[PDB]
Amino acid sequence: SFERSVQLLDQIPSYDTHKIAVLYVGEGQSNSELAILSNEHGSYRYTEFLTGLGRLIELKDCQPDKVYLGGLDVQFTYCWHDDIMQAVFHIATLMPDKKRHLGNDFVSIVYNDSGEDFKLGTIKGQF
Amino acid sequence: TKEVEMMKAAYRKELEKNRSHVLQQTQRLDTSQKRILELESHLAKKDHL
Amino acid sequence: TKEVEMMKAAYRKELEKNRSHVLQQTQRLDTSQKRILELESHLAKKDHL
Amino acid sequence: LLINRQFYEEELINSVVISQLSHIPEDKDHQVRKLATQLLVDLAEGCHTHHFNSLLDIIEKVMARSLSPPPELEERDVAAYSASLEDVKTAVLGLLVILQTKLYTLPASHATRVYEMLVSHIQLHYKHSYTLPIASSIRLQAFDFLLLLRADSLHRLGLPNKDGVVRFSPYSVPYSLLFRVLLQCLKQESDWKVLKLVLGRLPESLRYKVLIFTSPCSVDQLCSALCSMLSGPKTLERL
Repeated sequence: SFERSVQLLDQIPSYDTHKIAVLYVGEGQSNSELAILSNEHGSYRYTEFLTGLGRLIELKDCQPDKVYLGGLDVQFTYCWHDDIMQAVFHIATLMPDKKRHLGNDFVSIVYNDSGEDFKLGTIKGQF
Repeated sequence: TKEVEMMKAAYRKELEKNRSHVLQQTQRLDTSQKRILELESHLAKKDHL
Repeated sequence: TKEVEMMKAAYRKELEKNRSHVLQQTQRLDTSQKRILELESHLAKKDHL
Repeated sequence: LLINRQFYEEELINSVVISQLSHIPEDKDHQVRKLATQLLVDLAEGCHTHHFNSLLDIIEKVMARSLSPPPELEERDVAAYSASLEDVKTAVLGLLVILQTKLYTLPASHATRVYEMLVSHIQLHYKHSYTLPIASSIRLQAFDFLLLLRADSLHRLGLPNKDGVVRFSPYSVPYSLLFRVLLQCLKQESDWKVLKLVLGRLPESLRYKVLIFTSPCSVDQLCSALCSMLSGPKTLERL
């Protein structure tokens, strides 16, 4: 029991944890709630801003469970990283439980790309 | 692989949006100009009357 | 590296300029509409007059 | 006039032009007040190239006064002289209304000249540093409107609006004149409300970058003014 408790203590990371959902809505996709999620190949400017967003590590044998491996299935999934904290961007438009994967991230950055696109009531992501 | 050439695919997507959007706008712009020209005649007739 | 930044910078000198050109055509198309509107209004008011 | 919209304007315009081209320096006020309001609404309607001459009458009415020259009427006829100037007050207000409406019409020269004349009047207004509360209210309404001017399309498409998000009249309007008059306010104003208003309204307008980016701006100047506005008490003796 004590040995199991010591192990569970090892299972928890020493640095801080953060995961953030990044979404790209379109122009008419405002209040779509599917074309939002089902979107792909966002605007050029949105993709640019996205490139310079820290560093990423491909999910495969190369990357160990050391960093957050949530959803080993499929890609770039950029992940900010330093020693005190560590922030992974668990889902983007590039990612496609998955619906729950991005409906559970407590905070989301969203690329407007529209005209008065969004009000919080739009998103069905409870968390 | 630079995120699978993400900033190379959007470029292509932006070009595709500009092509079709430009064509459709020109197709409409002509119709509106032809309509305005048509209005510029019926109105003159009415003024004469 | 730094080719990608040039590619990003190279794309910048294309999508932005092309987008501005598309916006001009959009403004040109938008005008004609309102003129059609006002001319129809004039036709109506004058025929009634 | 108001009755006979039945294409009875041109002739009536030639009958009204003869009674207005020369009245302008009429002695008493009520006359010129009514005449102003007349010209104002008649040209809000009129679009038969009589916009220009009538508008010139309006211009003369704008020049018709500057301020109170004589100090012998202070506390004596400040009320009376301001009641006089109420004429040009109404004149410029109706001119503003004409700017609002008359803008959405094919010949842009009309609204162009309107906006330019408004800017010139208010600029020279500062240039002579009028003082009467009438002048204050004029500045107030003028700026209150003009600041609303915003762009949606990325070129020269200044659009104000009433009760609605925006309306459009793209059809040649510069912006540098506005920077000019604004810096003039920052350097010459002696009330509080004019400042408070224009200051509070400035930021959102500055968010529409394309406008400042369109006409010759050299925004930097104002910041120095701003610094001057803050650094040194040179300002605070202006209320």
